[PDB]
Amino acid sequence: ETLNPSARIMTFYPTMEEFRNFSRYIAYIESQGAHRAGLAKVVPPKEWKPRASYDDIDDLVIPAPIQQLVTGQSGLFTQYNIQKKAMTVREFRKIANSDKYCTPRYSEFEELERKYWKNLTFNPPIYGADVNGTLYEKHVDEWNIGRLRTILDLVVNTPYLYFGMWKTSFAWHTEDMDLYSINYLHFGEPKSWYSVPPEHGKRLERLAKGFFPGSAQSCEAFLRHKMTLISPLMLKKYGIPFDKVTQEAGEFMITFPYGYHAGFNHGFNCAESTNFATRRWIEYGKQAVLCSCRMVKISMDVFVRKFQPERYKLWKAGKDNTVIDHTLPTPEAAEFL
Ligand SMILES: [Zn+2]
Ligand SMILES: [Zn+2]
Repeated sequence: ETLNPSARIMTFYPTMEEFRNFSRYIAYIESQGAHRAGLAKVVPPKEWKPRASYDDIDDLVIPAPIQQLVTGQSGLFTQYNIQKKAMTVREFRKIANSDKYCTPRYSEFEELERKYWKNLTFNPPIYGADVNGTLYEKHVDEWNIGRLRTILDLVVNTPYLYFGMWKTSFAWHTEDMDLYSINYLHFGEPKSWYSVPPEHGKRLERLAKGFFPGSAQSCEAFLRHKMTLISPLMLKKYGIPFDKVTQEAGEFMITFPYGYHAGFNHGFNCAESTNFATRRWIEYGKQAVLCSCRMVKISMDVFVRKFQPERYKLWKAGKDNTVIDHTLPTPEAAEFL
């Protein structure tokens, strides 16, 4: 509780030596209380690059671009997807940068954030989302989203590319199975993020359930449909604590177990993402409320038998009454504490 009491989004600048061990660095940022915010930024060493150039990806296929139709008013919105036929990065970039879809003129991020929440429902953009693949070169061993080699490998552990344009969005959600996530912004215009501290996650859900009663009756985890957009002003009006951060090209974002996040793309960009885990996630995975209507489901037995043997028979019987302390860092953070 003494580390990051404010539960603000923290930014880290590892050296090349510190950067070489992924899992150890996550253990480090947790010892500093980075997890309390639910979101952290890692700016890698200047010399590190996962690929020499991105000039050879014009004919990369985006199998399922999605047109994002948003409906709503007064800070509350629902986003509907319209799957379009496959398109190439070249075709996507032409559309992203055209007069119809390009980023508007602005001076400060605050002005662009205002234009986003003002025009979210107009001129629906296209998101080249969830493309199976990696933009990492084969020889890259540091922070390779393709091969993190965390405890999740015991199994959602494959990489996805997201090609964004101005105003494309990701709705409020937590990772599948309340897992961790890593997001690398390969190139292009920034990506803005909002996060709710895991310790206040239940407050967001209670607010979401109050505003979408129909959705709440149909599903016990309706936010996992990733359709719900709620503005910072609406979170402020209902006392939901949150923080905001802008991710720029060449920066990593780490999301933590039960860390609610949302956000939007400033313009044409490309991000790579995957889920991962630490010993700390096991309890989150066991207690995750899943979409019952409807999805991604990991069997927790293999994790419990290996990392909680003393509790394995107790848990299988439905007697593991363990209550999660969101402020506690991962056990692997011991060497830093
Ligand atoms: Zn996410
Ligand atoms: Zn559902």
